[PDB]
Amino acid sequence: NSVPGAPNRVSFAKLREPLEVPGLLDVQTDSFEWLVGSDRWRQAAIDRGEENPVGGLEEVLAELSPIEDFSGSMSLSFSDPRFDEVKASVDECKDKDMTYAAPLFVTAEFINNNTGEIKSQTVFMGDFPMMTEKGTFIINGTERVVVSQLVRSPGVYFDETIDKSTEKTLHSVKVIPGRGAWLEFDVDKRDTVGVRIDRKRRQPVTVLLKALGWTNEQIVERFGFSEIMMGTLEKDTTSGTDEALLDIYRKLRPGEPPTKESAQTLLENLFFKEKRYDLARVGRYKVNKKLGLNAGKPITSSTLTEEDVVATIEYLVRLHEGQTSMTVPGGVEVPVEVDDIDHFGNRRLRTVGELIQNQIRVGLSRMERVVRERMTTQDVEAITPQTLINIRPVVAAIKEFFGTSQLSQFMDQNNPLSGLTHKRRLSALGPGGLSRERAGLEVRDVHPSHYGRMCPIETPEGPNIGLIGSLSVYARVNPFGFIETPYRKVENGVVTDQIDYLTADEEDRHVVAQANSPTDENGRFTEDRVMVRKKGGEVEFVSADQVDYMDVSPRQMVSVATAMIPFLEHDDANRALMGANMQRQAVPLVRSEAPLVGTGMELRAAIDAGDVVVADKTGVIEEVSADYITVMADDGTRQSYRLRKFARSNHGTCANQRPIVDAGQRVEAGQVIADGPCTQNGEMALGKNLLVAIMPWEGHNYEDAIILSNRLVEEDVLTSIHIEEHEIDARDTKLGAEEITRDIPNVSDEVLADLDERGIVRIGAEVRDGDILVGKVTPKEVRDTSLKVPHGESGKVIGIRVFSREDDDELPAGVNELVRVYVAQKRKISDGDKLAGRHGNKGVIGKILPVEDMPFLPDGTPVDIILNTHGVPRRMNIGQILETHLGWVAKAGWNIDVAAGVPDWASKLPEELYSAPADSTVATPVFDGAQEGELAGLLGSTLPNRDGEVMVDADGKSTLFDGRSGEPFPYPVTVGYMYILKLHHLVDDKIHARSTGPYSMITQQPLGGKAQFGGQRFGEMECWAMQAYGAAYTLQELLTIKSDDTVGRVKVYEAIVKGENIPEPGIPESFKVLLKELQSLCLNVEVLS
Amino acid sequence: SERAAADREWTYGHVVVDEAQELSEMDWRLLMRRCPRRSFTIVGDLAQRRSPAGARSWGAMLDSYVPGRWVYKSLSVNYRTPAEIMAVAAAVLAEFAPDATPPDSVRACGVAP
Repeated sequence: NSVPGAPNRVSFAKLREPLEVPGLLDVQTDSFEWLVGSDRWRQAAIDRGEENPVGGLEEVLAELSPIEDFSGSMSLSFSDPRFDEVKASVDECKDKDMTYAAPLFVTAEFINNNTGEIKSQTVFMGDFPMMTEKGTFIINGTERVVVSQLVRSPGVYFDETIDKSTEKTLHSVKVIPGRGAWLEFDVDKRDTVGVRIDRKRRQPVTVLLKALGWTNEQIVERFGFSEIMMGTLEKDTTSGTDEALLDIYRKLRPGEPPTKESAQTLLENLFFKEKRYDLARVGRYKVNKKLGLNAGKPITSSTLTEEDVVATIEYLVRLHEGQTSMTVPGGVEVPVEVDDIDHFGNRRLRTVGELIQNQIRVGLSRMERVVRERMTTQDVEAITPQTLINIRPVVAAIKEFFGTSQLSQFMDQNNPLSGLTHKRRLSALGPGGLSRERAGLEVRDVHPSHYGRMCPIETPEGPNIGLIGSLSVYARVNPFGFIETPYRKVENGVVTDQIDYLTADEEDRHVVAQANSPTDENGRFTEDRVMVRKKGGEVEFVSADQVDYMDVSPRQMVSVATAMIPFLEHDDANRALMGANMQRQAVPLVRSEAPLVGTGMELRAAIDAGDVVVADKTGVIEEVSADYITVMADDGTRQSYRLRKFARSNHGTCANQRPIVDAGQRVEAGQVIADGPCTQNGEMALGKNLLVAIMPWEGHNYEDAIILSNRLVEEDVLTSIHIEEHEIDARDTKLGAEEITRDIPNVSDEVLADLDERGIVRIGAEVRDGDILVGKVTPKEVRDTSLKVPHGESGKVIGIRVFSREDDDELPAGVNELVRVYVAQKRKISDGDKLAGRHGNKGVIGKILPVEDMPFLPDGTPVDIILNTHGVPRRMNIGQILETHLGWVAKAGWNIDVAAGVPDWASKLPEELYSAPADSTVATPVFDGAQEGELAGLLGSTLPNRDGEVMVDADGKSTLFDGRSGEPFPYPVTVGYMYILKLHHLVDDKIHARSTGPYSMITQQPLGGKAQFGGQRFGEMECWAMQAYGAAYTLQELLTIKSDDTVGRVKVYEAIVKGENIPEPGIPESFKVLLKELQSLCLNVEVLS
Repeated sequence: SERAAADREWTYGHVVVDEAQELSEMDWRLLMRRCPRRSFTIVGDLAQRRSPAGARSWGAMLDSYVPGRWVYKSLSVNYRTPAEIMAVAAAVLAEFAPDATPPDSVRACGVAP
């Protein structure tokens, strides 16, 4: 529990959690804090961090400042960023399509060395968007998420490989910075070492060495243990330092006039000058620990060097030659080995703050070029920063990261969990990582460095498998961006209560144990051969004295949407993937109901998401209405929480909050005061418990189809509200004004009855395809281009959102008015709608039956959903059988008869679990939960029904009656309660049909799509299949009269409407243009007959 | 083998050379053009040269490619061939710039030639 209003949910867990679940959007708020340099991050870092904690803005400016000019006379510098309060609030920003931003100011000092004068001012840098406490940004009204990025950390990476032709094992080296050019090295198929300075032509390697001022005596003292490197030396026609720099400036700047000083200033101002080449602290640290450099030193100097460009070659050469051990001349010993590329000690996380840092850097570089352009063209001592500085570029960068990027996404809100997994997401795509050239099959796989850092299961089903993932629940992010997960320190075999947040590099050095490993007396293990992992994920049994660390909990390597799947160790992996990715796309229901059998990770996933409302301060409740709630705290301060009522999510779902408190209620802090769209009493309730019978019926549940009662339609059980948004703009046309009025061109006044004075539709009315919503007249004199209901849509007009220019609030270029109309539709479960459970069990609804012909129990209870037997064992998802059993055990309580002791199947049960009433709620954590002994004998107890009759035996089975015949099915059937989820895949959204309509006028076929009102692709394979039948007229028909022939489809429409024989092309028609143009080429053609 | 023999720019990993005293300087040149890794297992004798080009000196053939790095070892004692035949062929060799370095043969317990 540990939460104030925590509804009790008993747990079968036999292990204790020495570490609570950390925050679940503390990976999107710590980074923004860092960026804006809030005081919270400042303290956190001063505790464990440097004594000069720099932020992300500070750092950018410090790298920018001081802006000196070629004459070193006048200098500009920035410092002290500072944010003033937000102009609006989240709700206001949404109501008005504004943006959630705070003004940013900066102190600019302007020094002149000539006169020693200063012109400091507090200049304005524009409005900066802000990260909402829910881990979001608000942009022109929409909630948006800046998803993290997985990218190759800066540093040196050596990769062996095989030559496509020679099939020869060769080697290589690649040096990649955070900013600047790359530097590669190779050992060729002919044993000649070489370099690829800025990915140009492969010239030799000693060329470089000389360009840095090395004499063959040095090249032969450092090297000389090798004989391919000497042989490379020997074949350098370009002997001579300056000849080498000429070679390089040539390969880089070919032909154009050279110079020696230019040569040194290029070889220097490309790698060694920390403005055109930078290894951020992470690249510097990687290089140092890799090559054996600068052990225990002040990393301050974050740029390349000349000693590392040599130790790199040396490493490479001792690699090609099979040497495992290296020692730089003055460094420390080191292992010689290849560097994996999917490993996460090499992959790193660009969080939102880093992305925005980089785009601000871009904007500032442009503002700096402008500063210079404008600094040496204006009288000195009369130029002030406010004259030198034009902020217009910077904002663009910002306005170009959110408005239009790939890592800034419309928020994925079908439900709280859909948005909470859109924030703990790890995307391997976007500018900076692999975009299209490396979407292969070895990066999309699982790697033993994923344990505790990235979920092996939760990854979408579409094209981004293995690219996009979700962060685990016990994982955080180093300041260097590498992901960390905690472990427990073993000292002699006795598990200490001390925590250590390790990363993959560190983890690979020890033996990490398992959470279920036993303990007897304050930690010591019971066994002798305990099971552990190792460097390469090499699971092994080992003596418990070899152990050095241990996992705090199971469910460490799983995500939120995957720690909410009970009995996961009983379900294979592809169907668990299905279960997660279907638990994301679950539509909220009118009245929500939380699972009887669930997991402990459903309270937090709702608190740590933000659709619930929690108390900021302890106190009592002063007023409770549907919309507002008013609290009087102990300090006397009065709080007021406004609730979202029937608001439209970005996916059509509803976003209605509702209170769960009574006036005069002494709430605590963090206590839930309102429930959201898919929560009940503060825990995720995405579906409903239904009475299920595992059995085949009269063919209507064939091949994963499934059956329903009409109860789920009478009582509005699986009903859901869906809202739609339609907008229309009254923008300029140069022929007058696009006017919104009611005096529409001549039409039935009966259409103009549900329209208010201004020609807009009246709230509360109901609509239907074609029905007018807002009458807009664009001038001609006047035409009719109004907003009418689309095809396959209807509903009640909830409300309206109008935006005029007579207020000058804001509207884009050339607009005078915008009207947004919202329409709502209550959608009931129906034949075709998709339905699922948390275990990958999914299907469509083939039959909806009256309750009088549903298999019922001896007590008269008709089951609510029938699922077939044949899909369970070949799909390997029996977790649903266990769920069914436990659902019964929980809807019907239990009392273990302990009169004669506790049965042997209960010797591991936590007391307080020896009894429970009806409609109870339990918890089976994914890898520490209900077993089969604890669940076999726990099915016998099963408190009787209101009549003393036990309707389910100790095997999980009842005796049903055919509601049609009347006789009992001759064998007992498996009955229970299952948690079932309704999904966004609905049939009112999929049924598409077409006879006629608009075409593409480019290819001159119908359009492709459903909103476009298009047709269906008849492809090549289909033409093959249509030929193998020997059907020629259908093919002709399809390829001429339907898509391309524009003079035939008309003849056809007319023929049909008139009822005459559908004609036939007397002579093929695609032939005539080609006939002309081959005749035009003086090639006689004669259509014969 | 078939990939290599069908190619001339092929860098091998090791090169064994038996009766090495019969290769012209250009032969060694081509070889070292084959093996840059300079891993060689040269075997030979200088007093038993047939070709006139030959080497007459390892330093003449190697110091151009491996100067001061090339190791050299010479077996000293003779056991396989009697010392009678050895004196016969040692006083045969005692002509045409002999500078005779006869390895000392031992264990000759049979009929003289």
